[PDB]
Amino acid sequence: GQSITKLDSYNPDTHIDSNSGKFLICYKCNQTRLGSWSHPENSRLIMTCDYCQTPWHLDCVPRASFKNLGSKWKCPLHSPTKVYKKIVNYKVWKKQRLINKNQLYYEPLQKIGYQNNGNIQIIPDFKITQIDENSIKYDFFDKIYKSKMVQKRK
Amino acid sequence: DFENEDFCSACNQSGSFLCCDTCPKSFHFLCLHCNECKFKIFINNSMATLKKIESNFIKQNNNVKIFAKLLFNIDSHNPKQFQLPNYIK
Amino acid sequence: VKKPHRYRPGTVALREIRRYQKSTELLIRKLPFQRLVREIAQDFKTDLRFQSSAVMALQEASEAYLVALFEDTNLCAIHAKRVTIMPKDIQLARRIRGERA
Amino acid sequence: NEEVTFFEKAKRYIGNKHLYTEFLKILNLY
Amino acid sequence: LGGRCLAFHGPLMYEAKILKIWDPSSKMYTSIPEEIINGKCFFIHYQGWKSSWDEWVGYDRIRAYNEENIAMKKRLANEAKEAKKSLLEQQKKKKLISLQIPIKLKSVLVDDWEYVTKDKKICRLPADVTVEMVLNKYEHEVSQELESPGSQSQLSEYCAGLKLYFDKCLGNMLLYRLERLQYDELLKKSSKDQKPLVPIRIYGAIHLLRLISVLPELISSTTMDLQSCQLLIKQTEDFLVWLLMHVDEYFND
Ligand SMILES: [Zn+2]
Ligand SMILES: [Zn+2]
Repeated sequence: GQSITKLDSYNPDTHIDSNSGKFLICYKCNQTRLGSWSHPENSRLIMTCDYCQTPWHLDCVPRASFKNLGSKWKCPLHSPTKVYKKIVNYKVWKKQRLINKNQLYYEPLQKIGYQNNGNIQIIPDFKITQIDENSIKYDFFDKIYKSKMVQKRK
Repeated sequence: DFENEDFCSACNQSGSFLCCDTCPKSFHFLCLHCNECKFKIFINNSMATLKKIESNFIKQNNNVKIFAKLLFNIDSHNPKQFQLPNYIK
Repeated sequence: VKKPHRYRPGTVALREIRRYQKSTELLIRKLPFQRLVREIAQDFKTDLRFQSSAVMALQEASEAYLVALFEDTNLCAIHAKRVTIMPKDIQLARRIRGERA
Repeated sequence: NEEVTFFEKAKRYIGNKHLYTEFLKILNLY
Repeated sequence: LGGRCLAFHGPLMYEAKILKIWDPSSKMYTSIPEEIINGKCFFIHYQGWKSSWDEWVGYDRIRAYNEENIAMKKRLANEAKEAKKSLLEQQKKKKLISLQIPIKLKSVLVDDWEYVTKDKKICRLPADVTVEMVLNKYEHEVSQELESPGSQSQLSEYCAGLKLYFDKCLGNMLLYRLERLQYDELLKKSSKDQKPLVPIRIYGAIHLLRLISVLPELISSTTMDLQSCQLLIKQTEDFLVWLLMHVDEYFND
């Protein structure tokens, strides 16, 4: 009933938030399922992401087992690192590796343009650009709108 | 005892001008320690403080982000006479 | 800008000497010694049971013997103008006692 | 109207601010 | 709560673990000197030390456990040991970018310079068409076709920055030798009226063109990235085009 053996018994009902004692709620179903010791079949396995401690149901992010080994599990809720693109034109995009605090954050003047590669440091020569919040809104807004007008052009 | 310049540093014309006590530069009453030397005394010749104030004011005025540093430059640099485009020279 | 209060080496050792010569409780942990006793006995007869009193008697005898041996060892270490006991000290103590050949 | 409501609804449904920042990063890749 | 942090004591850092976090608003601690009781302070147990040294510390004396603060702690230790070595040595010693502009506007401004310096003329006092009016019209009509919030935000920021430029640089480097006396009269009138001088509402589009002409050096004297330089240069050229379409309305005498 212990280890990878969180698949053999209702014994690991302690998928309750350890630090707070509250219930680890999965991001998709938005509920925690544990049933009872008299109805262990109603419990649904839950796991916490290794990177950001967001709980997920194994049945919500389709999975067959807890990792417990190999690499650190990552939610489907994090941003990609490799962004393989086909336009074959298999152009690769990788997020620059984290640099020692050599690291630079040169402040924008914001608004449209300012084409960063993909690197960003959200703010209220491997220069991590500092895009704040509203710039993203406007950039997506005009991307999708000017693309729709381009489609109109076609 | 640096001798102050006999021509205004802003228009390069001779006349009645006020002389800066920390540099030879002198300025006409109509062209206005100088602003540059005032800012120097404020910064105490510390480039780190200069950069920290730079970031601070760039931050506070988010509406004129595109020209923040040049706004700085106006308030730190002494006036000089206007020139037509020197594309020739 | 403060430094913690580190006792000079040899101070806490003396405090421990006083504490453990003042007391009488057994110094070896009971379960590990019981497991050792059973493992050693396994080589003379299998499926042996031990009265808890038997294991306690063995532990008392062993601890007393080891304490006496360490007293003799310390005496030899001091005899060599040392303060640290070394395996050669234990060997000499046992050899003089007549235990080791 | 709808645009000036989408990100405000998202900042609610996604809750945790860190998840929202990751959402904005994913959006900025696009 | 319970996280690692670096705390001030003297000129040196020390790793510590937070045991209690104090919330002055609710008057409670999650598990005090008056000078920090008002603000959010923290009870910390220092790494490598006994419990007797646990203390409450405010935000001033604490720093997050990150690479930057660790490096700064190492620098503090290094400078401290260097200072101690220097003091010991002293005691021992005691013991013994380009921009493109249309040539029609070049002719306009050359004619202006002839008028001012050679013909001894000056711009009329507050102009029938002010720079603020010109910029407002430019913004209003340039983007009137449709709504593109991002591009319109760019244009609005540009126009506001140009207004600030006029109001910060007229008296600085947008005036001739002869215009200085008129500027003095204007500022004396403002002082008598107790109203600050605002060039945009008084001076004309010719001075705005002067500002565009002198822009490239200022732009070259910035920290702005290359892309920002290209962006505002493109918008400056678009403004040049739009005002050239209106050259006669603002520059014909
Ligand atoms: Zn995650
Ligand atoms: Zn779920």
